Amino acid sequence: KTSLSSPPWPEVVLPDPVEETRHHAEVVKKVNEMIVTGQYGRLFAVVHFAS
Amino acid sequence: VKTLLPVPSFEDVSIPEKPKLRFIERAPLVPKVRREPKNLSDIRGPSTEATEFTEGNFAILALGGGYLHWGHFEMMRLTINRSMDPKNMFAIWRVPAPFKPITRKSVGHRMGGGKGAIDHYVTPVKAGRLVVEMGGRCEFEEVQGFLDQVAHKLPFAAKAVSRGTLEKMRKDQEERERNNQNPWTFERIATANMLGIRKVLSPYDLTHKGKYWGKFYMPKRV
Amino acid sequence: RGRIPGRQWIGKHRRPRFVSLRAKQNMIRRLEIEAENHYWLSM
Amino acid sequence: KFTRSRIPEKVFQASPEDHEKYGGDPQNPHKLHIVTRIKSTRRRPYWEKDIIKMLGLEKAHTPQVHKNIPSVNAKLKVVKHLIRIKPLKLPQGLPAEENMSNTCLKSTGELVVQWHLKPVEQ
Amino acid sequence: GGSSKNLGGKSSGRRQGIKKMEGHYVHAGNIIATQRHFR
Amino acid sequence: GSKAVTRHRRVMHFQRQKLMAVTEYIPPKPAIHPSCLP
Amino acid sequence: FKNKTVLKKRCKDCYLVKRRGRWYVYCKTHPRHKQRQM
RNA sequence: CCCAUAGUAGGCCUAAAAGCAGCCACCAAUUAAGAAAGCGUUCAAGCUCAACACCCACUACCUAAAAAAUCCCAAACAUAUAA
RNA sequence: CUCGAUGUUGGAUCAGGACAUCCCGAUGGUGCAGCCGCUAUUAAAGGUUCGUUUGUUCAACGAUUAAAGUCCUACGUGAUCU
Ligand SMILES: [K+]
Ligand SMILES: [K+]
Ligand SMILES: [K+]
Ligand SMILES: [K+]
Ligand SMILES: [K+]
Ligand SMILES: [Mg+2]
Ligand SMILES: [Mg+2]
Ligand SMILES: [Mg+2]
Ligand SMILES: [Mg+2]
Ligand SMILES: [Mg+2]
Ligand SMILES: [Mg+2]
Ligand SMILES: [Mg+2]
Ligand SMILES: [Mg+2]
Ligand SMILES: [Mg+2]
Ligand SMILES: [Mg+2]
Ligand SMILES: [Mg+2]
Ligand SMILES: [Mg+2]
Ligand SMILES: [Mg+2]
Ligand SMILES: [Mg+2]
Ligand SMILES: [Mg+2]
Ligand SMILES: [Mg+2]
Ligand SMILES: [Zn+2]
Repeated sequence: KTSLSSPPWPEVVLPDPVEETRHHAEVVKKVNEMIVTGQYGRLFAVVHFAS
Repeated sequence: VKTLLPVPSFEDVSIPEKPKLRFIERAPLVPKVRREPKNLSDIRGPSTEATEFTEGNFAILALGGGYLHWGHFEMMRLTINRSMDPKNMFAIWRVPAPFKPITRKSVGHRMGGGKGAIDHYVTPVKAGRLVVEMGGRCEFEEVQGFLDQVAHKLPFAAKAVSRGTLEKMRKDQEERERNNQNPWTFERIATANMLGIRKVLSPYDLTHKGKYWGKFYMPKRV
Repeated sequence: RGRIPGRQWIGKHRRPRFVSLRAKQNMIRRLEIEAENHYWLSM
Repeated sequence: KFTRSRIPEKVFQASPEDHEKYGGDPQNPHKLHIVTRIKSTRRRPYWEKDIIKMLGLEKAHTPQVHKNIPSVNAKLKVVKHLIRIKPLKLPQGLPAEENMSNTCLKSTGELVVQWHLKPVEQ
Repeated sequence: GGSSKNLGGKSSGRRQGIKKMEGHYVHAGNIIATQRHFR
Repeated sequence: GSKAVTRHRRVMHFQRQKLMAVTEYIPPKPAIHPSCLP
Repeated sequence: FKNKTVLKKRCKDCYLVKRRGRWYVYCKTHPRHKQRQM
């Protein structure tokens, strides 16, 4: 171990794709249920119009 | 038991009758009347004459172009004739005597009024030419001392060489060109006129290949 | 102090211009395009 | 003096290594070039200016199609430093009368004959 | 001051040379080339 | 202007300066320094 | 001390030393040999 | 770094020439040391180098600076993954 | 650059600046005994004269001084003068 033995940034371990695919489905279902049940107030949107 | 080694024998070498360097005259035998242009391309680019050894084994290599006047020849002659052993050494001239006339106008005169009068003569020299060649019953370390001293006083970049060092110098340059890891070279770009680069180059750059700039030679350029 | 004689970018004595890293990369980028142009003009 | 530049023919002889790098087939040469001007004619000799006009490359970054033939290539070589040359690729063949109006030239050089503007169901 | 000792030498070009190159069509009488010596 | 051959090293056109910079000899670098191997 | 662009030892007793950021030639036997890097 | 005896001051020249003003030779004693490579002495002495011994100095053998006149002149920074 | 004008020598007045230092300071070398010198490094805080002939800057000469430095500043400076 030295000041230059390893990079300065911390090591990042990304989630398992199989496990994350299941977590993603849960998040999407939760947000979809909020839409069905109307758990939102004022909305905003970014629209492309006239270039 | 310090291991001794054989020594080269120079018994087979012959010494001329006038080993010392002959005298060079300021101007040629018959004075010239026709005035000449500068013709500065006589010191520009690689040399195509007096690039190889003829009789001796050691010489002074020119690493740049320039003009030699009488003052230079006297410095070379006296310095060499004094430092050399006439019995075991000999020297010869590899450059002709000053022949190119150099005109010059009188002090205080304005531009115009024709051309100046012949003042002195010079010998044009190109890069890669041998100026003085030595040889005889001597090693390189012996002549290299006073030969480098002379090379430093010349108007161009010079250096003492030998049949071996000169050969190695040339083979080392070829090795650099072969193992060069840069995929872009001056030759490839210039000859193909890539990027329209020939708009800032010279027609001579097709043959010099970036190793020459005016009278200066760059050995580190591949 | 540090004057350049006459005008900066002309004449005998000039302000020295140096080649930056990105100036080099710019040239190499266009050398690669032209090298490929050579290839497609060969057939 | 500055003059027109004669390019040695060796410059336009591709080596086996080049074919690997760029992926062309010497035995099946591409028929049509895609040519785009990526350099200005300002500060270039007039003869180069003249050829850029002849090839329809006055507007930069505008692809033009030209025949891959010696005469055209001769012009392209004079201005090779001002343009980018790529082969026109026809993955679904030449456009027909039915699909003339549904073509798009992609950045890869492939001229596709169907342009749905839809995501790929695959 | 001083003066140059070279006088003359101000002749204009003769405009000599080939007028009809290889393959050109000529009518009878047309000059094909002009020359100072037999080239 | 100055002549093609000068006593001083003439300044180069910037495009030529860049040309020289881009075409400098690059020596072959070994993966492992040879002094670090038997 | 004489300023010199090229420092040269003039006798066996001369010894090169770098002090205050520049090279010096010192000689105890012949103090006249003392040289300073210029 | 260490260390140095000897045919012999070799012959000739020279007032003198003793390794070292010049000319010729450049052989040999001692395990080892050039009829001497650089200083030195009027000539000699005297101090080194090439020798032996000791012993892994186990070298690099590519290079050289600076000053003007109103007042230096952006501020700064060697570390977070091209764009 | 300036001729619908950027006033041309030397002096007077007041000087700003550079150091390649004439004097004063601190140092190395010397064919430096000492006293005097010669030479180089460092130092620009302070100082660096008055007269005879000459329009002169210079030059020569007289008497001094620790020393009578070299230069730049539109050959500093005439809306300050001569
Ligand atoms: K020289
Ligand atoms: K200039
Ligand atoms: K003797
Ligand atoms: K005027
Ligand atoms: K008077
Ligand atoms: Mg200016
Ligand atoms: Mg004529
Ligand atoms: Mg005419
Ligand atoms: Mg010219
Ligand atoms: Mg003896
Ligand atoms: Mg005797
Ligand atoms: Mg003798
Ligand atoms: Mg003697
Ligand atoms: Mg013996
Ligand atoms: Mg020894
Ligand atoms: Mg006015
Ligand atoms: Mg003052
Ligand atoms: Mg000073
Ligand atoms: Mg004035
Ligand atoms: Mg008035
Ligand atoms: Mg005024
Ligand atoms: Zn000494």
